[PDB]
Amino acid sequence: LYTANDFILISLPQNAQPVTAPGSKTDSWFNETLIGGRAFVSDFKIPEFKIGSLDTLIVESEELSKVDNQIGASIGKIIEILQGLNETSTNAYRTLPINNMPVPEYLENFQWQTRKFKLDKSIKDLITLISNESSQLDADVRATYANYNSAKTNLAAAERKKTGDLSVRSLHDIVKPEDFVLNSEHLTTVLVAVPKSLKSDFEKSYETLSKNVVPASASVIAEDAEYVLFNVHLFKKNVQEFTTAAREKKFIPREFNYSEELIDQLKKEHDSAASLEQSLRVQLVRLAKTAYVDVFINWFHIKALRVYVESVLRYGLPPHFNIKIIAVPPKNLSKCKSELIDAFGFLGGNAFEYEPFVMYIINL
Amino acid sequence: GVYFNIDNGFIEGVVRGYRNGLLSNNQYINLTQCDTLEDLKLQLSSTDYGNFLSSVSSESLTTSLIQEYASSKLYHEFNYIRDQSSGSTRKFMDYITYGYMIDNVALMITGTIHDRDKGEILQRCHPLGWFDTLPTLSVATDLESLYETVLVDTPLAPYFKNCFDTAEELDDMNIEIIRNKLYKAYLEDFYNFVTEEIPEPAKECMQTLLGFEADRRSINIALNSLQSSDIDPDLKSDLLPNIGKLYPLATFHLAQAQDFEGVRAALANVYEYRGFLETGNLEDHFYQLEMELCRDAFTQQFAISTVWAWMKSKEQEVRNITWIAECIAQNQRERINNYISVY
Amino acid sequence: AKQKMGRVMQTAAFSLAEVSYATGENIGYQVQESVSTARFKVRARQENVSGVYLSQFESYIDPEINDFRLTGLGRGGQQVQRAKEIYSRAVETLVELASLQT
Amino acid sequence: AEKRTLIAVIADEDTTTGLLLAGIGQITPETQEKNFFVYQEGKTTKEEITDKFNHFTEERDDIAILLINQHIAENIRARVDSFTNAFPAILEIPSKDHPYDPEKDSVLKRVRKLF
Repeated sequence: LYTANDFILISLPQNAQPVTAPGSKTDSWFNETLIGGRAFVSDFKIPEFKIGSLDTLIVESEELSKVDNQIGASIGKIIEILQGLNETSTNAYRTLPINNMPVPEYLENFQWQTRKFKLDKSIKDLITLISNESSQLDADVRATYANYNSAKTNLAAAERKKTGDLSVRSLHDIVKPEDFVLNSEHLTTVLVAVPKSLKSDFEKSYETLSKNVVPASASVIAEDAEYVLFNVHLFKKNVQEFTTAAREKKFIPREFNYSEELIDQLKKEHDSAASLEQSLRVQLVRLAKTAYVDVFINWFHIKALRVYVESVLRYGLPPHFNIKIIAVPPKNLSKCKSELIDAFGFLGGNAFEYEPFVMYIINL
Repeated sequence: GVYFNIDNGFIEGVVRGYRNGLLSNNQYINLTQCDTLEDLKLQLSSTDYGNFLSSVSSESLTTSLIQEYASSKLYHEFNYIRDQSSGSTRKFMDYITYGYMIDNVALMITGTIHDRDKGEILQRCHPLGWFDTLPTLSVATDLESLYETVLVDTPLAPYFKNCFDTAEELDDMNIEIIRNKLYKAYLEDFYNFVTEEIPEPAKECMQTLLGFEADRRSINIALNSLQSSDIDPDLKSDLLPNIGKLYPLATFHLAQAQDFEGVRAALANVYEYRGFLETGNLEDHFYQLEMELCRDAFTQQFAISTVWAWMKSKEQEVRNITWIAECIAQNQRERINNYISVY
Repeated sequence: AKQKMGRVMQTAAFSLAEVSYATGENIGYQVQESVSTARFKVRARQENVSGVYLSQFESYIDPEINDFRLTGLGRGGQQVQRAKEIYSRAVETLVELASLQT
Repeated sequence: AEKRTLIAVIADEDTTTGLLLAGIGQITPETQEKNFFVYQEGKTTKEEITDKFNHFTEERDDIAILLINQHIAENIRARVDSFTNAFPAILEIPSKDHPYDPEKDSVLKRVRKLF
């Protein structure tokens, strides 16, 4: 497997013969150098239709480099989002197969620049189309991130509702009866409090509210963990007196409407929160994974286009360049880079930052 | 910390008693569900604040009045504690006061570059950073006259002599350079004073917390300077706080950074700050870390750092009250849960 | 537009209050003293609504100024963006009001 | 006319003036003037507010709007007088710290009268 192994793509003119191992056939010399690095590679190229001017070619190359950077950033963001959703199980990258094949198997072929991508237009048009597709994929990823944020907010609201028995925001914790069911106009006959200390203090507060606040009535108690709590009976003709007694009792009152409409609204909110969380964690996750695979394919195609553009700029026309696959061992990246630097017997315009090879791009 | 109670035992006791008055998470939840600002005042009166705000009418109540009155109570408490402090503890609280005297003097040089008005600035100058000669410093019309008014007879002397020349601050912008560099010098001097004249564990729970203050200042400088290319990196290096976990290794890369991505690369470099700026806004995470460090400052018993922990905890507690008051008065209750409570 | 004006202005005011909470201090005086040049301008150009040469206002958002954009924390920049959107909405409302009067 | 940034006269709340300045504001370099006219409630004279309104809408000549931040409640007569012309200034009453009810708005009053 070795899915974590890095990838460095390269290309060279057909007449090339590297000076690292003089006298060896180009494919044979590459393989021996690859064998020197214990590596492997295969041809992967598509003849583009770009015949634009040198200035047009340079502008297209700059735009392609920018688009490749953007596509790589989008792919990394999608991979990070998937890993957050516990999708990147084996590894943060290359774990998810693409086009019903693992990452190296997909890299073992580059015929994707056909049909669905072969616009047969200039390189600028294909680059713009790929950029638009990448932007659409990024928009889908952003929508998935927004759904995940909404799911997180819903989960936080649910946790706040179920934070604890004391100061509980979940009206379902209180029974439907003894909760102002069929409340009278002049007497609500219900109140909720969560006093501190023992329940005896709550009874005294109820005893304090038992006079001049509401006619004597009984209501159930609540646990509220160690802090005391109890449903209370409060009148509406003297609702101000009951509220004042609750405030002055230092019992941290938390009374609220326990009508059927409130219970239905709370149940609907909980159901919507659960549904949104499940949707974002399953359907949005699968859509994001598919979009990440598509974005990886598109980024590979864009990298191929950029490599072709560079091979038309660095190396000279007519197009006869031969590309090589990016496969390399996980720990042989430095040795492969050194070997490529030694073999780069061309492009002397640099000092006697960009690689002096005809094409050199490291991925993942 | 056996010797700590010879001079600061009563002060420590009073500060801890004040800490017992900090709004718990249940108190914040109760304040959150307040229908209107007047109901918020009514529910707040049940707390240690009590009838502090009853002196004003209900219709006159506003979020600015909420902040003014609660911060006035905070400042009364701090002034009482400082007045009942002695020796190195008084110097430590004096240092705290200089922390805001920096801002007051920086505000005062504004309105002296352009001497349009006075007096109203003194009214706006919050009292936590007050000094006796500030009214005298107000009358100085010329910027240079105010410079020697603050170069001597004020505790601002070492910072001004440290990195400023009398004609230099005319060109420098007050916010971008003048106040930030003064905070810089303040932080090195305060960290040095702590390393010299403090007892353990107040030692450690000051270096860590002042290092966090320096780190937040550095992060704000790095993430604000990118929008203004006029600040060259070498001055930025002269502007970074020189203290904290970032220094030495990170602050250099933050100074040399020229974009958000570079600051991200140089910022997620250290542990406590991965994902710290990636998600959400800086202010909320910075305040959360500040509350975490303050809570720890309260885990210690015989440490003078409880004064600083109480100051910052009570300031962020009034900030949370004002945030809730705004979310209620503006009816923006959808983001009322941005308050940070660690009690 | 006027009934939504209260909502949009109070949202902008809440953004300003968030900026103040982040910065701690009242940045109002600093912002007032830091004004140097107009970053937001009204483009007074004439229209032809139903044959009448009504004049409306368009927004000249000039990012090059950024006079007050480099002061304070990033909450300052966020509040600047929010207030810029609110000011664009208010400029649209003012152009509509001028058209109504004419 | 001369395209100018929107004026800012805020006497009912200086926070609105601060937010408007944070958006954008201009100060005349040579004349040392400034579009901002932030006034503290209960501190700026009503005559002073009317003088500022005259100096902005009636004295200064340009193409710009002029916000009032609901401070025109005391200066309603001056606001109505200045509303007789749409140029060189166009009045507006943004919601300040005190909410701006449409009832007190001169433009809304005219619209309701013409309804």
